[PDB]
Amino acid sequence: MQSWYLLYCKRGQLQRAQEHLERQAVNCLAPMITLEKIVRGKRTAVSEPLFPNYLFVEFDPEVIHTTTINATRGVSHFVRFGASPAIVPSAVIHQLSVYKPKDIVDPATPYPGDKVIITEGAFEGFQAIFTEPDGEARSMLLLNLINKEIKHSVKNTEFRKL
Amino acid sequence: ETLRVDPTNDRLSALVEIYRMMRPGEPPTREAAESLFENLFFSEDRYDLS
Amino acid sequence: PPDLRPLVPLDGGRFATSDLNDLYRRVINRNNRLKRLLDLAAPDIIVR
RNA sequence: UGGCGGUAGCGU
DNA sequence: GGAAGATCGAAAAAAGCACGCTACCGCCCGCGTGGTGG
DNA sequence: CCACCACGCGGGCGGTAGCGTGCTTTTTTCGATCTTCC
Repeated sequence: MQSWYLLYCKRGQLQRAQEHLERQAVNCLAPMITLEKIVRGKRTAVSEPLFPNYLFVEFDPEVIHTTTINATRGVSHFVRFGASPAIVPSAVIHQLSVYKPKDIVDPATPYPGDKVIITEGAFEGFQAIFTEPDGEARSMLLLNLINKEIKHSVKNTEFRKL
Repeated sequence: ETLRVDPTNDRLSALVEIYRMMRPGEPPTREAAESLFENLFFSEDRYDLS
Repeated sequence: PPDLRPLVPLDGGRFATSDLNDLYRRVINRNNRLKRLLDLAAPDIIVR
């Protein structure tokens, strides 16, 4: 009788919504993947939810009504196609359970030997090659001069991705 | 004549119909319908005749 | 063109964003999110 | 020194 | 004698609601998150 | 160690629901009869 639903949650409130739904005694699921991020200047590895702002909740409407899940202090709404809320088949849940990926993540790609555009500092608007993360604050690029490119480490916030 | 037109013939059917009319797009359940009807009119929280 | 949706200065360090700029920002954000989601091979329900 | 939303007012 | 055209009223959705002018008020993304100075 | 000056991703807002609510005219659709037949 228990069934699965897709839930769209508010921005930056997935953990609180998940805790509340656990307090509602319903099953919760959200993919979790760790990776390196810029983190406003510190290229550190943290865990972000795959398919952000999406939760998969297993429960029974007869036991606990849908509107209770809708207004559980952190749930933006139900992902609904038509009048009734959408029902996700168990095959998708089974696939997501064994879903163990490895991805690069596009906007956090200061990878070694990768093209990066510097738009600040003495090398503003210049294309260079990230080649190794020097510590955390000041990543290291082959800064491009008119003659050639030279090893140099400058602040992470100076350059963005091409 | 209105009773003849009315298709519902029981309290549960009437509650389901009024719940569907009040909140479309949600699964009609007896508990939710009865709670909605009770809280709509006979509850002091959001209904209050001055 | 930008001049048809200008950001008039507010002489207070802020700018008055027009509704067109906000709508374009919404469209750009949603398009980027959809591209990222389809790049990650999201399930059918999420993609829809 | 640019826009709107609300309010009030003038002439019809 | 059941299916397709008629129609028929009943309901639902869209667009409009004068012109100039003047003055004041309020705002010009909000919010969870973060770093820094008193 | 606590108040307050940025900040950068989302979107109805807020809440373990509900909020709406004193117009007229024109156009479109739809259930319900109907009706008319092949």
